[PDB]
Formats: sequence, structure tokens, C-alpha cells
Amino acid sequence: RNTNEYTEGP
Amino acid sequence: MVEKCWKLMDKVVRLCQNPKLALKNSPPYILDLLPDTYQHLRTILSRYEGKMETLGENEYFRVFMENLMKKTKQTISLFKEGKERMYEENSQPRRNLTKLSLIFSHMLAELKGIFPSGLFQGDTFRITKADAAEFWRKAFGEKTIVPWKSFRQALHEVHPISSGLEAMALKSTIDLTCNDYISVFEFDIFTRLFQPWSSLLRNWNSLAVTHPGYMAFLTYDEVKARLQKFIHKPGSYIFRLSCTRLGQWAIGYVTADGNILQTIPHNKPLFQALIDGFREGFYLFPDGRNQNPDLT
Repeated sequence: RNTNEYTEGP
Repeated sequence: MVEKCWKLMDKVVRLCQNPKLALKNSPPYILDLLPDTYQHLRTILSRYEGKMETLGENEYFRVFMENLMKKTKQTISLFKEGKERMYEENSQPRRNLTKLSLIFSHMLAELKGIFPSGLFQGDTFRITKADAAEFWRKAFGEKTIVPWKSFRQALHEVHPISSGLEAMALKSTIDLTCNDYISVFEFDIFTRLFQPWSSLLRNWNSLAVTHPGYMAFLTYDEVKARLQKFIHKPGSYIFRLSCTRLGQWAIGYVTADGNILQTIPHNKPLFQALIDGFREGFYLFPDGRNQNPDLT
């Protein structure tokens, strides 16, 4: 597992 | 042929291990994708032990392996021709390596979607949007793969394409594996991204063709690099296909506190995320431009 950082939207 | 592909894949991997490339570890990462593709091909071959002639005849698999050989040669040849410019981030040859990495990512995702568990399931592939499904079954039945021209003419009968130039923009949007065929998997991805079906190509015209915020083939780190130049302009944003969650959108934006964040809108169509995000003051300046499309 290799992921980029996706976070919660505004 | 399969073993020729492995040696080509092997050569790309060695080319991509060059420390001069300073190759970013984030998806899409060719050093992950190629050995993952190998492992999955290994899996397919193993389930087809004996019945190797069934496999070797499958139309999709034949197109897949042909594209795989062709993409790997094209990547080898890119290093050969680019020489020292491969090391200058921002050089065109380096940008092409990034686009290829994305194409390899889309190829593996498509392979896995068509051969999940290594058994061919293209003919029973379940299309996500019911409207879109019905168009595919009517025009192509249980086919897994159809030529671009043939996809284009069938789509045009239901959703008219404005012009040859738009047809070409459309092709480069839908043909993720860049091989002049449209798979039932690529079709599912496009029709998920640009739903609802009833207005499919007007959606795609508004979100991609005339929208300065859309970034055709851009990775997560490229979005981050591009918004960096707008770090002093909060509300700047761009958006693109997510690589690791194919079928969903990723929006990158600059916050007032000087962060660059990326988010995958859920339970809300892109249209609404973009409009809400405008109104709330987050998504203001598409690719840093002062003027924002009106998507209402």
C-alpha cells in the first residue's frame, strides 16, 4: 500500500 | 510474447531506478506498477494452465498485451531519445514519463477489473450506471472491447458529438490506456465521472472541455507542484481523475492558511462540490484564474 494524502473536503 | 513483455518491463524498471531521476515514490509509481502488473499476469497465466489457447484467443487480452508491449517500448525509447533531459523535471521527456506512469496505472486497473482473480470476466462486467449499461448492451452486447471509431459512431447516435476536434478531446478523455480501443471498464470509468448519462457530453463539456480547472492527465504531485505557484492565492483550485480511485474525482486547492490539500468528493456530484466550494469561498480561481465558470 502506497497512497497519496486525500483528506476531507471543505 | 508474454516473456518478451517481462523483459521489456524489466528494462523499464531498471531505467526507472536511476537515482538521477529523483523519481517520486507516490502513485502513480512505475516501480510499483510494473511488478504488480507482472504479478497479475502471472496470476492470469496460472488460472489458465492447460486452457492456454482459450486465453491466447481472448480479444481483450490480445489488445492488452499488445498495448503493454507497445507502451513499454515507447518508454524505453523515451529514455533513449531524451538522454539527459529525463533528469530535468519540467522537461517534455520527463512529463511524458509521468503520463506513461499514469497510463500504466490505468492499464493495471483495467486488467484487474476485467480479470479479477485472474479469470476473464469482461462479458459479465457489471456497468455501474444503469442508463450507461443499457447503451452498452444495446450497441455492443457482451463485448469487452470495441474500436474507437465504432464506439464513437454508436455514442454519437445517442449523444451527438459537436465536431471532429471534440471527438478527439473525447477520445483522449475516455481512452485511459491510450490504445484506440474503448473497453467496457473505460466506458464505466467515463460514465461514472461524467454522470448523469442523460446529459453525459454536456456534463463533460462543462467540466473538462471548457473548464480551466480540469487537468487531463495529471498526478497528485503534479497538482501539488502546479498550485505551489498559487500558494499566495487562497481559493486557487484544480481537479482531475484520481489515479488510485479510478472513477472518482480529486480536487486540489490552496487554503487561506497556506496549505495545499486534495480531496475526493463523495455523495455529491462534482458539479455540486464545485458550486458549494465556490460559495463557501474554497474553490474560487480555477488554475489560479480570476474568473470561475458558472456551472449552475
